[PDB]
Amino acid sequence: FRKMAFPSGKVEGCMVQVTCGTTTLNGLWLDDVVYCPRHVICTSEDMLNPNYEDLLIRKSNHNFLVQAGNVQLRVIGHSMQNCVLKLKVDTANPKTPKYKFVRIQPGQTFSVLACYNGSPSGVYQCAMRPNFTIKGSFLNGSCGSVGFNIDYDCVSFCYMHHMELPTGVHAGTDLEGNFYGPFVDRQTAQAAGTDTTITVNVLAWLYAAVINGDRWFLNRFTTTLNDFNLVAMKYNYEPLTQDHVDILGPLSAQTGIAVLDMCASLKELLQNGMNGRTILGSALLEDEFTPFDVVRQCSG
Amino acid sequence: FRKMAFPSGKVEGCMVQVTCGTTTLNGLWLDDVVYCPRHVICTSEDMLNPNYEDLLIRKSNHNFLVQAGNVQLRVIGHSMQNCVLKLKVDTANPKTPKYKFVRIQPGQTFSVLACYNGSPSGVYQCAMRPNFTIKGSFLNGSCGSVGFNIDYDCVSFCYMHHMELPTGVHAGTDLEGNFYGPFVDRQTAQAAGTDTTITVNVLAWLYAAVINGDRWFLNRFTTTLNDFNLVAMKYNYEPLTQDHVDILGPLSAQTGIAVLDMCASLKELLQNGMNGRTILGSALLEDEFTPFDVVRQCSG
Ligand SMILES: *[C@H](O)[C@H](C[C@@H]1CCNC1=O)NC(=O)[C@H](CC(C)C)NC(=O)OCc1ccccc1
Ligand SMILES: *[C@H](O)[C@H](C[C@@H]1CCNC1=O)NC(=O)[C@H](CC(C)C)NC(=O)OCc1ccccc1
Repeated sequence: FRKMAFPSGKVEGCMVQVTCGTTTLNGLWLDDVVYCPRHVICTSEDMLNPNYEDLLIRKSNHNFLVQAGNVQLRVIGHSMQNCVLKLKVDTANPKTPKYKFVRIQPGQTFSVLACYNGSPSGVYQCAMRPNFTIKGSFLNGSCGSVGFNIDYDCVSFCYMHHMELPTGVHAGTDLEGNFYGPFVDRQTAQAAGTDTTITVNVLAWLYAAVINGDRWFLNRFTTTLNDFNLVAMKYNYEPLTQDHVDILGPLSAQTGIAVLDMCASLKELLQNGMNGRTILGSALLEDEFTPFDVVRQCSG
Repeated sequence: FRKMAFPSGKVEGCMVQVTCGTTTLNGLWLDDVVYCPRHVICTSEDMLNPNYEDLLIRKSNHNFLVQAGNVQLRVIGHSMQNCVLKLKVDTANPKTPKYKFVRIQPGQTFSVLACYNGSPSGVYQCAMRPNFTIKGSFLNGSCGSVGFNIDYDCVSFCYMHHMELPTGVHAGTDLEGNFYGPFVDRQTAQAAGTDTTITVNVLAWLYAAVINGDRWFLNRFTTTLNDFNLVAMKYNYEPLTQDHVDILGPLSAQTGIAVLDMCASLKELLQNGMNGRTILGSALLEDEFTPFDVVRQCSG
């Protein structure tokens, strides 16, 4: 059972290089609009305490160098929407896929196409942590790299990368420029909340495990929703609602294991640990597979 | 530190659907040639003990239904090269990337574009095990899905998926149709050798860990190449040669840690275990990152 990313093809043909002064980073070219982090306009000094309006006013269209591979793009318009810069260009992207912009909830997953100088380097699947960070692989220049889900032919862009934190975790925005979490595009010490495990994702993965013939963690015991949540809250697991239980229904019915019997299996792993054993070749409990990711991988 | 796959775009535009009788699977459309597993010609009954020459002789070009998205392709020629079928078609693939065919060594890594009915569903990074299997996510119809590395603009195709084994691991061929390992495209119980850990990959990942600020596993001790190998062979680790040490040189010089000091760190993890601790958020020792994968991710 592999952590699979979406095919990156449709997104690869939207990645452009954006330079403003010294600073270079990645932009997303959809229709006649390039989207990038607004901090492209900042010098290393500005990043400490920037007035973005004031900094942006000193910039004209011709200050923005947007390159797609070997072709230069002329900017005919620029605006700031929250923490993203929208550069209007002359040429609509011929490779623009059917797309929308979505703001995802904590615990949902997406594919990141990690880019450097408008050029894709690699793809991976990650989860939006309950504390609105991501544990990712982002070097300097990776900024403007985007997160996406693909439904049929439609790319849903959910994330654009802005910054790494002292923790080494990553913060960024939706494609409207609203940060996930309490974070600002400013170089100051910024605390992410205490992170919690995505309980509904872990259960989904225990169902994935059953389906793939790993059943050892299954026990005789059962439990209640309340009695479980009091174990969850102890072990910094996100509490389980009836919505979470209803979302797991397909997997419960597929394997013939009631959600609350699986919950009881989990308690004994949380209380007793793993005992040196593994589940789908993993010594830890995996929470970066949604119930939807598990069903889509198990049915293809 | 994420397990990153290559961007799949260039490979996505080469995936076609191939049907012969009832059996449907994926093909790779490069120039005027489609490549697929030869077992596309087998009925469920034939797969038990097939005479491929005899089965192929009963088939003519017009028996092979090759579809690319919504466009049908006429076959003007068919041949068997080892375990792959080469279908010559009228139309050269317009989306054919610069490509070559390579046979990789055990312990090397590649990206798999998992496909169903000629349509890409997802991408992941895996290693060719020392026993020439891969631990992958392949449902029925996934056959013909390909493994690849990307150097600059050049796709190097190394693997095509043929079969799952009783173990639940996966076997397949190079693009010339030669199986990795002792496996045959036949539905019989087939034993993979005892698998070993890719020692040079694990060391590369301990260097990745140091670079990313996780240094706890580092010890005062050192060791010798022989004294280490006698611990390696005990713990089913592939023995370490001077070639392996020379390949780790860049990472040794980058972090200022001699290979043999890292080897000594590893012994104490093999002998004492992990102690409930983690390294780059993993409770096990990771062997699916090559020294090349580590340097490319750490320099972008
Ligand atoms: C944008 O390219 C860059 C991405 C960083 C670089 C290291 N890892 C990343 O994810 N982001 C920034 O330069 C960003 C700028 C602020 C105005 C938001 N600051 C940032 O990431 O925090 C400082 C930092 C720099 C280098 C390593 C770790 C943290
Ligand atoms: C090709 O589409 C298919 C891929 C298998 C199906 C389950 N997981 C896979 O990787 N391969 C076969 O059907 C193959 C045919 C032989 C002639 C090589 N046999 C195979 O994979 O072994 C039997 C098997 C079937 C279903 C589940 C597990 C093993």
